[PDB]
Amino acid sequence: TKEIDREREQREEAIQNFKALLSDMVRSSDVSWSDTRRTLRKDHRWESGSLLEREEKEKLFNEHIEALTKKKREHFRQLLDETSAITLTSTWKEVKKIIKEDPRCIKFSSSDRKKQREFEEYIRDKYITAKADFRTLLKETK
Amino acid sequence: YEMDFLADLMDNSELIRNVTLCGHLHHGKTCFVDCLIEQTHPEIRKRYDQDLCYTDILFTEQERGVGIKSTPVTVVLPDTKGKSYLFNIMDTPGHVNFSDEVTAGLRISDGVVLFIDAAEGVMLNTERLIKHAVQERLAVTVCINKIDRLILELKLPPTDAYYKLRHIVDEVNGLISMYSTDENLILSPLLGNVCFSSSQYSICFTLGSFAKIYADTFGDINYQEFAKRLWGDIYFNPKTRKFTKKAPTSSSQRSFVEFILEPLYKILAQVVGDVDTSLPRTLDELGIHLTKEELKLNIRPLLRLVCKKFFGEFTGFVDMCVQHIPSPKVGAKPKIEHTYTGGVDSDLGEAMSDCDPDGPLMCHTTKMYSTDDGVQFHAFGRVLSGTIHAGQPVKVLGENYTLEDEEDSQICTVGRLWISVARYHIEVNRVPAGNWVLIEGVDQPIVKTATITEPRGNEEAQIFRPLKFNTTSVIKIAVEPVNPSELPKMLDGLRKVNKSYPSLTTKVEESGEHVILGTGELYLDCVMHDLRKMYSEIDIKVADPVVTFCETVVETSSLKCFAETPNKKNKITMIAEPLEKGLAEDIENEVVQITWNRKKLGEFFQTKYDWDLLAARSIWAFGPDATGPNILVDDTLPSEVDKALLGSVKDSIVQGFQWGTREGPLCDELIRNVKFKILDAVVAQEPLHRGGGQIIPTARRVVYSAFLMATPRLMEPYYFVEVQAPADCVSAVYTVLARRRGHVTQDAPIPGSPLYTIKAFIPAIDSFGFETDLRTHTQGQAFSLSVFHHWQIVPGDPLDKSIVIRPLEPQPAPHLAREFMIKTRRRKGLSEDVSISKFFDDPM
Amino acid sequence: TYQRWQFTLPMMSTLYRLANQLLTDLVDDNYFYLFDLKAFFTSKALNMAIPGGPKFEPLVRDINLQDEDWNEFNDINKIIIRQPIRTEYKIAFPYLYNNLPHHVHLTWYHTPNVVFIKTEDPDLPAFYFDPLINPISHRHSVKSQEPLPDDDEEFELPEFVEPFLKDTPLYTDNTANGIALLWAPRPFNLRSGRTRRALDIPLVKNWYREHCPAGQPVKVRVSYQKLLKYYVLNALKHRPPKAQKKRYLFRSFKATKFFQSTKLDWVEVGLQVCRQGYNMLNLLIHRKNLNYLHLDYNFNLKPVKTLTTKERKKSRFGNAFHLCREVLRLTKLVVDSHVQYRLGNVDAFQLADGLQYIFAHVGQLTGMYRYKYKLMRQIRMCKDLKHLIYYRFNTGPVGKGPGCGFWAAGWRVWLFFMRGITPLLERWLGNLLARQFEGR
Amino acid sequence: DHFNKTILPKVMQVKNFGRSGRTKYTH
Amino acid sequence: MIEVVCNDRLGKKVRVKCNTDDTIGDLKKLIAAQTGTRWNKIVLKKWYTIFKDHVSLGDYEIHDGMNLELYYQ
Amino acid sequence: YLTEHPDPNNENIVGYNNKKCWPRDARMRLMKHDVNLGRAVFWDIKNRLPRSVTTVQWENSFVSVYSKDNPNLLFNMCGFECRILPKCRTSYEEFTHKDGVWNLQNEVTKERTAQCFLRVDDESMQRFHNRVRQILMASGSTTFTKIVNKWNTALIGLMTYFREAVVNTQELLDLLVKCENKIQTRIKIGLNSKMPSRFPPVVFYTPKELGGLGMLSMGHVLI
RNA sequence: UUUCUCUUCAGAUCGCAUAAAUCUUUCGCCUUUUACUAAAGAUUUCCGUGGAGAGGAA
Ligand SMILES: O=P(O)(O)O[C@H]1[C@H](OP(=O)(O)O)[C@H](OP(=O)(O)O)[C@H](OP(=O)(O)O)[C@@H](OP(=O)(O)O)[C@H]1OP(=O)(O)O
Ligand SMILES: Nc1nc2c(ncn2[C@@H]2O[C@H](COP(=O)(O)OP(=O)(O)OP(=O)(O)O)[C@@H](O)[C@H]2O)c(=O)[nH]1
Ligand SMILES: [Mg+2]
Repeated sequence: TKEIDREREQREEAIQNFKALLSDMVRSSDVSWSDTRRTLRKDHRWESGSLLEREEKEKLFNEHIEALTKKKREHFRQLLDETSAITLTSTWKEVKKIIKEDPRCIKFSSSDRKKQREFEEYIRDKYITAKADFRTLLKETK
Repeated sequence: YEMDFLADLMDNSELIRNVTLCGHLHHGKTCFVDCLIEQTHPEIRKRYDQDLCYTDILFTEQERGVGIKSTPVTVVLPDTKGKSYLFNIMDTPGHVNFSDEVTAGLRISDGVVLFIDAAEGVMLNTERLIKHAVQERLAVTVCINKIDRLILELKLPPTDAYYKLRHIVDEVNGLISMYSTDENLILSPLLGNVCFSSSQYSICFTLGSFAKIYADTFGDINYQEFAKRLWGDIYFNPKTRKFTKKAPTSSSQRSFVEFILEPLYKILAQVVGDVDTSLPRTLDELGIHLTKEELKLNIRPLLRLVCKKFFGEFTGFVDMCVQHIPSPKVGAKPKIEHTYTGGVDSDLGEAMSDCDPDGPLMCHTTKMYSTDDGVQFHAFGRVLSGTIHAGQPVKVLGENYTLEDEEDSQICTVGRLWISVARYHIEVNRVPAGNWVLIEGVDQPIVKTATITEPRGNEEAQIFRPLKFNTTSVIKIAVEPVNPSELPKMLDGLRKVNKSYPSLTTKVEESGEHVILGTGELYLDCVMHDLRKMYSEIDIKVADPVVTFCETVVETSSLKCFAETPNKKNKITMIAEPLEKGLAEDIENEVVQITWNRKKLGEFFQTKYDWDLLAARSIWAFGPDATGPNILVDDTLPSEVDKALLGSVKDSIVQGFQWGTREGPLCDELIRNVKFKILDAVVAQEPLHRGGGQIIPTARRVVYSAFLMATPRLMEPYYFVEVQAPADCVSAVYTVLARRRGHVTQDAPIPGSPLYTIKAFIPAIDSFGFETDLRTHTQGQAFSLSVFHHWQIVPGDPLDKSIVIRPLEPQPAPHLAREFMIKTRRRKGLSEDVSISKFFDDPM
Repeated sequence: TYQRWQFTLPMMSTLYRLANQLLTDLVDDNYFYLFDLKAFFTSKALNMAIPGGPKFEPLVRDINLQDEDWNEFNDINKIIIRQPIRTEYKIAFPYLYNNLPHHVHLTWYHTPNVVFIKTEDPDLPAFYFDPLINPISHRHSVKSQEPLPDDDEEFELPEFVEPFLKDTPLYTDNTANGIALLWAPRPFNLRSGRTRRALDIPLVKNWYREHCPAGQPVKVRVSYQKLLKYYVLNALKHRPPKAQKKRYLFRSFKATKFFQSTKLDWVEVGLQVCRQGYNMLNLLIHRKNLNYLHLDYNFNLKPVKTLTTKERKKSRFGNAFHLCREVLRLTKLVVDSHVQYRLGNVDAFQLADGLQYIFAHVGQLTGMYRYKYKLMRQIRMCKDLKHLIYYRFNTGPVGKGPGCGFWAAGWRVWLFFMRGITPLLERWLGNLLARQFEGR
Repeated sequence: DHFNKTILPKVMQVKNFGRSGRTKYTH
Repeated sequence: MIEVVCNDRLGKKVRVKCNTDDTIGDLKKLIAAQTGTRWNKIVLKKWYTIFKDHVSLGDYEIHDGMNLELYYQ
Repeated sequence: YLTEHPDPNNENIVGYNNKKCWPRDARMRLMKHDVNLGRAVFWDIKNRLPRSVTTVQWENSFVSVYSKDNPNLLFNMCGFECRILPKCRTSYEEFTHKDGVWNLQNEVTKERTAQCFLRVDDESMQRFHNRVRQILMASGSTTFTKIVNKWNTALIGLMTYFREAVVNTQELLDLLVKCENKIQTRIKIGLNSKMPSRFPPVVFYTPKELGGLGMLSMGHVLI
């Protein structure tokens, strides 16, 4: 039971190998589980995780793709944090030129509508933080 | 034993045999030699409660138990019945790093002895040691110590014990047959190559001595007729009165089982149990008549006394050490053929081929030994040829010495000679060949290796090859002083300790750090103890450990690294790619050397590497120092045309590659699994501009541009932890290995005793106290041992400037590679912002 | 005089299976794992506390920490921190990790796991293959179904000698107990020892150095910590004594006519000593002409009529009367407890329970604090020894009730105490008797 | 003991100029 | 709840924890339980202000620390 | 500097004026770069003036370097010590035992820049030690009103000079409590040599307007 | 063969554990001291112990 737990509950080498094939053989979140599997079936390391089921493998691939997308979104947020023109009334399509040099905005996703949505989300987060700071200051305003 | 008789027997003949023991974690060695010293030196009596060492003259081994200092001893052992012989036994420790030390010190002995536990059996150190000894082409004489630990501790029957011994011998012979095809030494269960020992109880004998005992008390002719069938598969036939090797009766056991083990267990049960009742009734039949005061002892010393009176003076092991462990007159040929740099075709080769004390002198110091005064340490060495005398000067030499390089030489007068006993020392005025002498006065010019020739007349003398270890030391530690105004004393102690422990090697990087390289944790511990306590009395600070990594190419290079010379007359292009891992391990294992014909290397590549015909025929050169896995290649359409001019500037290119592989841009460490193929190489007809000034560094730049621009990846070492422990400790070991980047390789219930041997890897980054962590949770039942013999690539790709381990977290991400990169470049002082890919790209 | 003995084999096996309750049947000499002596000395000198409890104060070197903030030798950037280096690693082999060691000892490295076949009962044979380990070899490569070649010389190789041990007792006698005697380290490994004193044998020393607690509260843990502290501090101050020229008391008294030997029962001698002490103190107080005080035979000095004119300044002893009173109170209390035992007390285990409570009371009830405050060391020792027993005694059915316990350690400690402090009271009486009988 | 003995600055066993003892069952 | 110091300058500095609205008979029981003398024999005074075995504790209004010169009957 | 006064044996970080303001993440990062910068700057300034007129002694001076390796930055003015570090440039742990944090806003940008964590210097501490020791040695006849007045003067010397730092120095508060207890010694022991148990502070904290002392206290005198 | 006397030599964990005191240093205290706290070194005292004459009962 201890061995089967260290393998499957922790296959633990196979789970690490699945995560490693998702991290090394794949780097962009644009690829899904099915397409990435159909592409990487030719590889020799893909068969190393044969002990694991296809469902767990697809789930790990989806988790890795989501984590990569989250890292790209965090990088785009860090690039927008350095944007000097970014303010409350900052434009999405107008500021897209500023996010052209920053690869985190272009390499994250080729969806311009998604870029505008991310700009709106950053605007909302900045507004929430500003309102929080204003409430904190008013709490200490005599 | 009279010292005059020792001197007479020394310069008597080649009857004096040379031996070096071999064992692992107290499996039969220092207690055995304590029994030997008690047999030879009767006034040196052993204690009653505590065990007597007679091999740890120093204090660290006494306080830890694990011996460190190999203490060789020479004894007048009249163990051959009706004869006498001289034995030069080199005691040996058992720890893995100290096992590499012993393997470096095993060059001297013409043969090898093994002490395997009767219960534990085979371990990892022996698993490496058999291969090492077979690689050195030395004799083998198996012996089995701690036999009382089988009959008393386990309380087994005879038949199970004999089957256990059968399995031990079968495993040993299988390992040897896997090592090589030595049919002469292999298959040795009964020929004389099997000794028995109970060192704690002095129960030690062999088949020949057993038959001699029966022939002496009441018996027949010697073991040549009787001991040839005491081995199993042949029972006794009292009807026919002979050994029925054919279909025997039902109620019958092997002659070993009923002649040896039967009375053995009989006297054990009569001494342990019924010590008041069945003692005299069993001892007056066959044993001694010890006084009533002798029977007033505890069970253990009384049992040892009775075992010593039974095996009266241990006349069993000289009968085999002379049998198969050859004399030095015989072993001079292969030992010199394997050690000496040149071949036997040299005049010195055939000269020292015989142990002529009057001839060309070829001494060889291996282990450096200190004295009561730390400022002067002696040196022990095997005298292969010649005869050394008190005050005779000798031409000490170094490993870097050569027939053309006369720089590593320095004369020195041999001050005072001694004999190695490890408790006393016998002064000597004259030493014949086949001898071990404690040299004085030569302490200064000695290096990790040492060779000696005559100061005049011994010209045209080559040297012995630098010894290997079979265990690459990967640990890296810094040792800087407490007060910085103590540097020279610390460095003097460091040099003295380096000369003491040959396995390590001093170093000072570009960052001005005092670095040490050890094989294990306990190795560095004992080293630093002997440093701070013996070689240097200065308070010194110590940092944490770190493993010496190497670089590797994950895939083929993207673009051709065009590193052009500064003279605008040389355009070198080298495309690098990896190769098979087993081929690199064989190149490192001395499988496929470089000194071979073109057809030989071609067949080796077409069969082993499975390379192409023109691919293998176009072999360029070897790796750094002709020992590391760095494949150079040069093949192209114009490469087949203008290879002559480039061949003129190929020596500098190979030298630059060998010097660049020694320190790469990844982490300022070695490189492995690199196949540098030179495609574009402009060679000018004018050697002035095409000279060395634009050969070495341009090639280095091309090599680094290919190694950095071809998907690099580090290579961290993996140990091999063999933890013999019960099942609960097995689950605990699984938990710890899972918590420290482990990988369960093999785990099984090792028979003989309840010890589930867990064989699994541990990385050195997470190996900081594997034994300590295993013994902390397992309640002291999992004394494992590690050995670094497997390098693997970390899964990181430290080229992207996105991951940064700012806080003091242990890099849980797969950016652990970049974490170690930043840490290593900060520890080495080089530019931590490693971004030379664009700088060393060399656009053209 | 009952000097050394010479015990037999089964006489020790019977005593061993009796004492199996108070003994450690985990003989390996490896389960300590640097919870031993040398590791404790290293933990002290290194100034790091092992989690076993002994957290001492540092050595003469009072350097706490923060020798330097950020050197190039101790920079956090240039370190590959893959795992931590705890205090256990620093205690194992300190000369590597410990920066600037001093006065440090090392610890053994015992890999030989002591294997043993602990059978069930003495009905099995001696050398029985316990189905515990593994198959023997599971071998199948051996192929010798046909006869061997050594046949002609075999017939020419007779056995002209009697057998090896055919006239032996089948190697199956009362010997497995003899084998078990070996692994009994101190008591039974010695077959003929030397006459040892009663109190020298603690009977509890082997408990608080085996990692007893497995979820016990802070009380038992601090108790074992204090016990190990006393143990190690005793191990330190141990130099070989060779002096005093063999000066003995109660050996020359009998030579004079101020002493006579006799064989009188123990309770009688105790009551005699108590009455003599009370008589001595009463004659002392009477020589001082204080006719308004009374000890009451429990050695609780009682007033009479509120002496407060100039008398309360006349009865301010403070030093020795207080201490002699406390000591004789303890002695007379123990003696009267055993007198009630002989005089029809509870007479059961209630006696030993009472003795345990009496040592608790000597910890707290008996008023010896004022004359000497160093008592609190041994009183914390006794209070820790208390919970050392109940969590070994009150385990299983007995879970809450008052475990009567034993005085194997309490009485031992108080014996050592009185043995060490006899000369102080000798000196104080030599100083005081001259002031009340000679002058000033 | 009516007080909390936690709001105190660091600790207060006894300021009676007699704090020979040193213990609070931390270990 | 109250802590009282049944004190004396003759090797008896006793600390009894008395109840708030309790009598003195129980206080004498505690003083005997901690002092080692018969119950009915104990006497408590403060300059001849002999406290009796029926007058309550809060009647005199003793509070935490009020020491009492101990004497025996 | 190395041309004039080299240190090849690494004997350049031997004698260095370092502060005890938590030298684990706040002392000067004693690297080979910043140490040599500080020493050479000190010598360069010393080279300006003549050694006969005056010369800054290194045993009395104190350098404070700052680079990518030394984020801490120490000050020691005439009063209390100080250490500044940024708020958006990889700040330190920012313990803040008390509520002392100086949000140094940018003059032009108006954004939080740094936090100048303060701490009472050892000089004022030793001055307070000497004051308490002199008051304790002022016995024999001194009326208690004068003693309370002198202590109030001492405390309003310590307090009201630095306030943000008096709370940040935990040692300072502990020593204030110890000194108040030491004054209570002989403030309660001057009458009867007993050192009693409870002795409420209301005998002191009643001002002189009603008759008492007026001991303006800071330590926790639990009533 | 067993014990009691006694001058005598002990570096054996003199005693498979473990008491105190004096002195000299270092902390915590501190209202004066004695009682104290926990670390190092040394000298003594007590419960003792080991190996060698001579002299006394069974
Ligand atoms: O009340 P607890 O905190 O649970 O501890 C008690 C208490 O000992 P401690 O107070 O020192 O821990 C008792 O001691 P006294 O109150 O009597 O002085 C003792 O009882 P004994 O005196 O008989 O040893 C024993 O209680 P018990 O007898 O039930 O074992 C013990 O532990 P427990 O109460 O937890 O059992
Ligand atoms: N007498 C005896 N002791 C054994 C035996 N096997 C293991 N031992 C243990 O090992 C002790 C002696 O160790 P040695 O065999 O002399 O070991 P060693 O040569 O010091 O080994 P390392 O220093 O570890 O290389 C004994 O006292 C036992 O504790 C055995 O067969 N007989
Ligand atoms: Mg050894």
